Amino acid sequence: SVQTAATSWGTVPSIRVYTANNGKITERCFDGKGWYTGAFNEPGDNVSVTSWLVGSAIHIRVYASTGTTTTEWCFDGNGWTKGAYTA
Amino acid sequence: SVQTAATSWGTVPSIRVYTANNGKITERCFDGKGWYTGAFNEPGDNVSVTSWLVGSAIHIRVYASTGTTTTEWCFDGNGWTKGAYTAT
Amino acid sequence: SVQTAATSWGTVPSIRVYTANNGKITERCFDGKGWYTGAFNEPGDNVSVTSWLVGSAIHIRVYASTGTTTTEWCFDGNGWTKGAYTAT
Ligand SMILES: C[C@@H]1O[C@@H](O)[C@@H](O)[C@H](O)[C@@H]1O
Ligand SMILES: C[C@@H]1O[C@@H](O)[C@@H](O)[C@H](O)[C@@H]1O
Ligand SMILES: C[C@@H]1O[C@@H](O)[C@@H](O)[C@H](O)[C@@H]1O
Ligand SMILES: C[C@@H]1O[C@@H](O)[C@@H](O)[C@H](O)[C@@H]1O
Ligand SMILES: C[C@@H]1O[C@H](O)[C@@H](O)[C@H](O)[C@@H]1O
Ligand SMILES: C[C@@H]1O[C@H](O)[C@@H](O)[C@H](O)[C@@H]1O
Repeated sequence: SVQTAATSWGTVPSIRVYTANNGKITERCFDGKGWYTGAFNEPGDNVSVTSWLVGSAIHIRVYASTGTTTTEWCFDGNGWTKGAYTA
Repeated sequence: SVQTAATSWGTVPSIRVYTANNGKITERCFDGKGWYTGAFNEPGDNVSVTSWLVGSAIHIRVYASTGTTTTEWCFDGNGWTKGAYTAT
Repeated sequence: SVQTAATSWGTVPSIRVYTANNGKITERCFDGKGWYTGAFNEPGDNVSVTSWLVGSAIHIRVYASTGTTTTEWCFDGNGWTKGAYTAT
């Protein structure tokens, strides 16, 4: 059974949904029209997400877990990079 | 055994908690007094949730998963309807 | 295999991550300069979280599930106390 996590910002709105399926996490996006595929693609059997705005600029943190190892992924306006989070 | 998801809005606050137990997702609600049962009741083994405020009016999106099938459910003031969401 | 839940607030920015591991939930904290361990430490196999501001002060509700039993934990400025939440 697949496992998901969701966040949203604004009032249009913008929505991001992350799905862990047979060890891989992918991203689906909504910005007021239809759903499309996002840039996020990394390993994980489990996922959680949060987001915040600084003025009108979006920041997303994805917590991806394989066994007992959790990796933080960071969106800050220019692709995804690894964050400093440890357990 | 059971899996939950939670969202909140305003300063009172209002809270909604969704629980996947025994093949069904059910909803519990708080608006400043006690907890009561909500209208949401649909099939699922896994659940996630997000929400946004339009003035004082809440909008809720619930993502219900069984196997490789994820169904989006939509609250916009007048009950729950299925959404256009599909996976990659 | 571990399960996590996350919440954030403000422009510090502030983040809280909860991890369920072998029936225990722990908390890691970010407030602008490195991660540290937080006060929350209670039983659970499954975890969800939500939070809201009153002025600039954070309030957090953590939903900790062991089997079919869900307990709500409450932060309102000074330590964690059990909440009134029960399931359908
Ligand atoms: C906010 C961003 O929106 C699109 O650019 C996606 O491709 C990214 O992964 C991210 O979700
Ligand atoms: C808000 C911060 O963004 C990056 O600096 C990450 O490396 C940190 O772990 C944190 O998520
Ligand atoms: C908002 C608070 O921040 C720190 O004091 C943590 O130790 C608490 O558990 C709580 O997360
Ligand atoms: C916002 C409220 O805070 C405390 O009163 C809890 O006992 C309730 O369950 C609710 O979470
Ligand atoms: C915001 C709405 O509150 C109502 O009382 C509930 O019955 C709906 O399901 C929804 O949560
Ligand atoms: C915000 C949008 O609401 C619509 O009713 C849904 O069908 C879309 O999938 C999306 O959630």
